Amino acid sequence: PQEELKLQLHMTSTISILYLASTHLSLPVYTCDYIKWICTAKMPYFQASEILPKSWRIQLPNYYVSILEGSISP
DNA sequence: ACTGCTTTCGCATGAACCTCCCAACTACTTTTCCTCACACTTGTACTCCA
Repeated sequence: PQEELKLQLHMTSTISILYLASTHLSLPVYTCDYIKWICTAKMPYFQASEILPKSWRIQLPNYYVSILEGSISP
């Protein structure tokens, strides 16, 4: 319900839904072949809030823009 | 009586204040997000004691 929805999205989600598309396609890429392509600054997991939108940034509140960049690693 | 004691007055034109706020960079909060390992049971393992 839109009344107090509290949607559960994190940067751990956008890798997890990117891992499941790899096993339905039956790919040899894994979470060792994801954490080696994100912590080596290859696909934009880290620092995503700050450089990606460039026009949609400013009206987003402070705790929401905190979650969308690559804050920690999982 | 007479002084001091006033009072108008001027060659013609050109022109020649102060407190509070918005500063600047510090620091110490806000605005709700995500991420989970913790309490008592219960079921299942391999002992038991009569």
